[PDB]
Amino acid sequence: KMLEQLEKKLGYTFKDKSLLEKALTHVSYSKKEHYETLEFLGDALVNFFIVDLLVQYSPNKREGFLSPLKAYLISEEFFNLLAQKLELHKFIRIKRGKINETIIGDVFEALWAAVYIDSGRDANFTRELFYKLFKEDILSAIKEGRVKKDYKTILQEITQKRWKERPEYRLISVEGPHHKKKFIVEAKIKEYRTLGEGKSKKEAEQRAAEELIKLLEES
Amino acid sequence: KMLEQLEKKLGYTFKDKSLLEKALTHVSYSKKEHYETLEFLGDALVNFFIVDLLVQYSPNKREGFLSPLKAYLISEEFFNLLAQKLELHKFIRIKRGKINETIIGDVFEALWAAVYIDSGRDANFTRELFYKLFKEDILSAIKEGRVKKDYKTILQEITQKRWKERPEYRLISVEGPHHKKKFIVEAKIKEYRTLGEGKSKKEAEQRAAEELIKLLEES
RNA sequence: AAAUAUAUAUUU
RNA sequence: AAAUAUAUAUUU
RNA sequence: AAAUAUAUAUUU
RNA sequence: AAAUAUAUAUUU
Repeated sequence: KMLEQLEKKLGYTFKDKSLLEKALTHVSYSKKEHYETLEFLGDALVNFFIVDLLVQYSPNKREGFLSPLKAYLISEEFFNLLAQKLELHKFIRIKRGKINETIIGDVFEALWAAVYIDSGRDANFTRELFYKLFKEDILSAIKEGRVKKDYKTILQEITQKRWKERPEYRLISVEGPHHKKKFIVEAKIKEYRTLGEGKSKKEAEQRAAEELIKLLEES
Repeated sequence: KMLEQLEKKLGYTFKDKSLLEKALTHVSYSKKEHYETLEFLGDALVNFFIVDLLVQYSPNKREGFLSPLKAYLISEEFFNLLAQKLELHKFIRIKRGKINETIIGDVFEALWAAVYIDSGRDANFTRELFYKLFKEDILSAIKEGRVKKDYKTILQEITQKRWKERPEYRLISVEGPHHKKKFIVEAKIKEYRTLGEGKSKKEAEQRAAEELIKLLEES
C-alpha cells in the first residue's frame, strides 16, 4: 500500500494498518471507519504535546501571555503548517467535497491518535515522535509570538471580557518635526495607556494595541 | 512538612518538595510564585488524561456523544469532586480569602502538572498514577452524568443531536388484572425500535428509552 | 357494604 | 385537580 | 390530565 | 429572544 510513503515521513511504521487508514479516511469515503473518534482524542493529545512544549519554552511563563499564544498553536491554521511537512492531504481518503482547510487539520489530530493507539498508548513514545517532527517549528512560532488574529481584535475581546468595554483610540501625531509622514495614536483602556507609531493611522493602532496587550498580561 | 500527608494520599513522594507547594500556593498567599502556569500546563495535561479515558471507556464513541460527556468530565466542578477525595482544600494555602469552588480545580490542574514534571515528565507514569485513583469516578461520571438525566431525556438529546429530531413512543397494550395492569410501549426512531414494559406508561417508555439508547450506541 | 378525610398506584 | 383501586382513621 | 414555572436538548 | 419536546415542581 502507498501508506509507506507516509510512515517514512512520519517516522513510525504501523503494526495495524487499518488503524492508520482510518485516521486518513473520511466519512464521505467510508461512514464505517472514519477519523471522527481519533480526531476527538488527537485533539486532547496534540494539545497536551503543544501546551507542554509551550509552557516549557515560553519566554513569559504567564497564563495571561500563554492563552493567546496557544490559540495559534492549537489552531487549524498552524496544524496545516505542521501537517504540510507530511503532505497529509495526499494520503487523505475523502470523497464528498475536495480537501478542506479544516478537514486536514482534523485529520492531523486523528493521525497522532492512530500512532498513539498503535504504540500501546505509550504517551512518552508518541510525544517524542511528535517533537522530532515539529518541536522546532513550535519553538519558532513561540519565539516570534505568532498570534491568531490582529492585536486590535484580541485586545477588544479581552477588554469586553474583563470590562464589557472596548478600547479607546486617539490620534496624537500625524507628522514629524521636518514634515514627514508618520502616525502616532494612543491605544487606551481604563487608565492603562500606550503609544503606537505606523505608516498608517491603522498600522499605528495595531501597534498601540499590541502594546496594550502586554501592559495587561499581569494586570 | 504537612505535605507528607498529601503525598500519602497521592501515592507519590516529590523529589522537589517545592513543586507540590508551588502548585498549592494561591496568588493571594504569594503572588511571588503561585500555581498559575503550572495549572495552565495541567489544564492540557488533565484534559488529555480524561479525554483518553473517555474515548476508550465510552459506550458510544461518536463525537456528538463524547463532546457533552467530556464537557462535564473537565468542568471546574467535577475536579472538586475528585480533589476533595484528597482534601486538597486543607492542603492548599491562600492568604486573603477562602477556598473558592473553582479554585480547587485550578490548583488541581497544577497538582498533576507538578507530579508530571517532578516525575521527570513521564506522561505514561503521571497518567497511570492518575488512573490508580480517579478511574472509578471518571468511569462513573460517564454513566449517570452531572444531572443524571432520565432515559427518555437522554435519548431525545441523542436523536436531536445526530438527526435533529425526537423519537416516537406509542402504547401497544395492557396486561394483568384491572388494578395491577402492565403497559407495553414501543420506542422508535427512524428505522430502529425497542419494546418497554412497566406498571405505568412512562415507566414503560423509560425502559424502552434505555433500550433504544443501547441499540443506538451499538450502531 | 356506603361515605368523609388522608396516603399509595394507575388513568385523564 | 377528577376518576378508579387498595390501605388507615372516622361516620353510618 | 390542563395551565404555569424551572431545568436541559434541538430548531428559528 | 422565541418555538418544540423531555424531566420535575407548583396551582387547579
